[PDB]
Amino acid sequence: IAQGTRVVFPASEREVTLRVSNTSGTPVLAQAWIDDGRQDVPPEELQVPFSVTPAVTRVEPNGGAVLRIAYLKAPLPTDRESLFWLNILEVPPRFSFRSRFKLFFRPSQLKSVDSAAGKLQWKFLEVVQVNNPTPYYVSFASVELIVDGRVMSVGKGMVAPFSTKEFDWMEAASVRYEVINDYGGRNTHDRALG
Repeated sequence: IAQGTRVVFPASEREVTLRVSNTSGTPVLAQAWIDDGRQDVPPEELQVPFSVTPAVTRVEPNGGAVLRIAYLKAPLPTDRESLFWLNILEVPPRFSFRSRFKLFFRPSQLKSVDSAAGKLQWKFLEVVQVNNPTPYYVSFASVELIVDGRVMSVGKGMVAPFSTKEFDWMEAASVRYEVINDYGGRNTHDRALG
């Protein structure tokens, strides 16, 4: 269901499409909606500047539907990505299953996402910290401390533009981390700890 692991929404566009596949042998209804990180309130009341058409869709057995995401020109930061969430709920019966994808609104002048993961700087607090001095979210599939080949896994996550993230778990450590690109692929980086 969806391929698709994230949506990049470039400021120059009025809309972007997305495929959702029904891999099973029965029709399912797919409901789609966007929120701004709050999942605990009726979506309409958040007035996020995105709509998803159609909001509810039948998806054929071994088939796929196309969802359409449209931006309503609204004041969002101009110097950094904004983060929204696409939800897809399968009401497939009938119980039902719910998916949640990152949506990155990306201002036009931001052309260097591919360089971002490599400008992160790292340091110990005990407990380690990454500083993201860039305009882009950086999503980690894995972060690891390494000492003479010994791997100590500290978790995955995401660091927001112009922010710091802390990872918790000595010594001559290096950090190795993998990040998810715009297309769901992964790239890796090693760095020393400050």
